[PDB]
Amino acid sequence: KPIVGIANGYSTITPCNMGINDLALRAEAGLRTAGAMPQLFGTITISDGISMGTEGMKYSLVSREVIADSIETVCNGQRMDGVLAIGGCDKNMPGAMIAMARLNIPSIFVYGGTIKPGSCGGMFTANTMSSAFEAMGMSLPYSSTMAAVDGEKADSTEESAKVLVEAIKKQILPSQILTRKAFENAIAVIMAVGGSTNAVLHLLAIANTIGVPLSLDDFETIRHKVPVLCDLKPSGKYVTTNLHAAGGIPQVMKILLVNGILHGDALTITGQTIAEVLADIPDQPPAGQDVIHSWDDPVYQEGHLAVLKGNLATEGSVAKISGVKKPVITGPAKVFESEEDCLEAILAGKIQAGDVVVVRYEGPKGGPGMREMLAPTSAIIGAGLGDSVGLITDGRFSGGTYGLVVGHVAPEAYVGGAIALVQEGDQITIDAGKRLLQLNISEEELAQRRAQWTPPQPRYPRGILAKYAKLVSSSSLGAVTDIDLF
Repeated sequence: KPIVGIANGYSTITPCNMGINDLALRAEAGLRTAGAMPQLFGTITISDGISMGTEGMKYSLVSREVIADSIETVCNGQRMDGVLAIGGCDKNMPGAMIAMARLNIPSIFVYGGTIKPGSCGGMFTANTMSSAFEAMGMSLPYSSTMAAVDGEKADSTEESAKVLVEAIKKQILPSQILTRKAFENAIAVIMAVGGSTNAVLHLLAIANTIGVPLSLDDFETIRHKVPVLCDLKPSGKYVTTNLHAAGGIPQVMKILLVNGILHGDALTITGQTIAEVLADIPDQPPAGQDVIHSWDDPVYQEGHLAVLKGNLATEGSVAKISGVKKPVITGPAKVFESEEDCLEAILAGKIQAGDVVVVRYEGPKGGPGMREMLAPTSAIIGAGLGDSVGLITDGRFSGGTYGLVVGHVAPEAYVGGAIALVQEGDQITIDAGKRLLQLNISEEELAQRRAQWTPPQPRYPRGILAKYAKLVSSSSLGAVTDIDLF
């Protein structure tokens, strides 16, 4: 008599999560007929209620940690034999996967599904992560690109429940599926579909949670070996429903397998390996569609998620180099200690062509919460400066500019990264061709500035933001909150 949890994602009623509840009954149905006793339970979410530009956004990554905590607390508390998480299209559903890695009890992830023709039609965070989850064998094939309102998604939910019951009887564990090879498989797929830069953070967090080595260097290494195969929004032309119709993630994965990238011997939740699961998929995408390009006529010849390093980011940083015409700039620094201070200066006309705008103390501890910042890139585009200024931050930017936009600068300013030592007027070089992010001062003036730097006082001495800032690690570790505590 297995006791199986159903972690029902998106349990914050709003007109946007009607469908997710329809799948929970299907999962509970499939669990009972497969011989399990389901225990349904809900987890929080804040996507579509969060106000972009204010501090609500600082709670977004925080809610990823709260979701992981809830599932781990319930599943351990209820001594469950397995758990099925239904993640809706919310930016913090990677929290369920972090919990599965922590629990290491048999698990399967059911994506709530995509919407048909905004943020859940293109390859933003949720769709990138759900596809990544399928690429790692934690979701059934085709399941990550099904539409939410479609019947095959309900059928896939029941089937996931059945497979999970088999996985409990066979003890197929997350630690056996979420291997280094599965993560390498997920990075390749994320490059091949033009996925979100947020997936870098979430994949690092899952790997550092389960105990397999993964670093930003591995993203950059795989980036050069894997072309962008899919022409997908936001950067590209099609939406997830077109990708699904053209063969979905299995077709993408099979192209990567036959062309030497994918690890075919990695295991999936059904007990079959990747190569076995893809055995009947054609080696090339169908004719008559250009959603999925062929290996020899890709959308781009290498991946789009570049890692820049240098004295300004000794641990690394992430820049999407997709629609960037000139991927180099050297300019004078304009520095801000918050998103607000930066937006204020842009609107006041204080940023000119040629500037390198630095938004610091927005990192995991500095924010706290490493919030996504949309206002700075949008305001830069409105000022007509998109193609003539660079943007760097220890936080995250959403939206592009047609210029160089760099996030995840690590070490962050709060812990004394060199980004905290930038002074107004310093020259900064952002050079994608050199994969270089550099502060153009002497090594010894940098050390003399470092000797005078003093740690700031926390913005929030108490509350959950304080608890988060106290525990959270660097973004180059995925901003996990449970490592190196003792």
